[PDB]
Amino acid sequence: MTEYKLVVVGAGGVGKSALTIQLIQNHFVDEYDPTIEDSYRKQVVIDGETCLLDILDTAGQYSAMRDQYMRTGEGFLCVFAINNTKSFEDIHQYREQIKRVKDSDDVPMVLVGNKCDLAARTVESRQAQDLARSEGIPYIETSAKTRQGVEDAFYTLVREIRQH
Ligand SMILES: Nc1nc2c(ncn2[C@@H]2O[C@H](COP(=O)(O)OP(=O)(O)NP(=O)(O)O)[C@@H](O)[C@H]2O)c(=O)[nH]1
Ligand SMILES: [Mg+2]
Ligand SMILES: [Mg+2]
Repeated sequence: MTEYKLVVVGAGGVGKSALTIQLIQNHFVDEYDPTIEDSYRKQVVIDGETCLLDILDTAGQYSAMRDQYMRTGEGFLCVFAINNTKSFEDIHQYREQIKRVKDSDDVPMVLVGNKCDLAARTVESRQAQDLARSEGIPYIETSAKTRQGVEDAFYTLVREIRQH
């Protein structure tokens, strides 16, 4: 079957793992558990097509160790947290590193604003929007906790790969 090589990147603690675990294991981790590098492979049906999601869950903490997984990566979830301004700034750097490593500014990518269940927001949707719009990528807000937007985000990425 068709495989889609997805890579989840972003600053430490933004909820990259929680997002992936919600998608694959239908629950919210709700705990401290930093990632080194984890891989999930799940057979799904998206828009009637059987496919294998091969998802790489990466470290927000291993910078030269990033090139290799960006090289093979097919599409990228670029995650920040809407209560964490710094993480939104960092996500600029992730995108630039992906573009550089892959020698392309045409790599399938979704900008993800996670933790949208939290009231104490510090990153307005509008600024994330403008940034996404500027870069030619979709913007989707998620809550790994309530599952809001989680399938939207991952499936949109898959469709962005099919549309490439
Ligand atoms: N309220 C809320 N908390 C979330 C959400 N996603 C993750 N968290 C919480 O935020 C923390 C970080 O989650 P985690 O998934 O480990 O982040 P990460 O980006 O994978 N971290 P790392 O880069 O170190 O692997 C945990 O306490 C987790 O339960 C979310 O959507 N909402
Ligand atoms: Mg993690
Ligand atoms: Mg559930």
